[PDB]
Amino acid sequence: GPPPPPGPPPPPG
Amino acid sequence: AGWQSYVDNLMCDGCCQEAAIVGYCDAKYVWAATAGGVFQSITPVEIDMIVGKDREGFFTNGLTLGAKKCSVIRDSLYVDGDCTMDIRTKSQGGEPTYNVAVGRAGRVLVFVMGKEGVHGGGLNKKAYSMAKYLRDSGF
Ligand code: NA
Repeated sequence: GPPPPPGPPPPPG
Repeated sequence: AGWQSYVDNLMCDGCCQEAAIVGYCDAKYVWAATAGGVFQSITPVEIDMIVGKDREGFFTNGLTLGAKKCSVIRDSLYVDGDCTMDIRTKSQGGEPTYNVAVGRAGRVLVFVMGKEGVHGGGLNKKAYSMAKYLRDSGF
């Protein structure tokens, strides 16, 4: 499996 | 679940039938995707065709995503500051076509597919924005 994301995604629109 | 939150984010506004985060740099595979879509089944071969040196062949031959035949409408994948492609699924058996946008960051590709009637423009903005965010985060 992949490296974890750098943080949360941007706020939803 | 971590990258799945990114898929969830891409899907949250209701315009996409599926989305995916797909590694291309350190290795070529799907990191997260909507269950039951074509993106989930994207192969290393298909990723290579998306990112590869040949930027002309797929206009003649098309390409596939998860074995689903597609056409390339626009290739700006290696245009700095853009790094997107606009794609469209082929219609088989009378079915609608769907717009697909790809955004390329440094390590991953962002894929989104519209629902029926969803225009490519907003899809491109969505893939671009996510890819840009990931690029600014070192991905
Ligand atoms: Na899902």
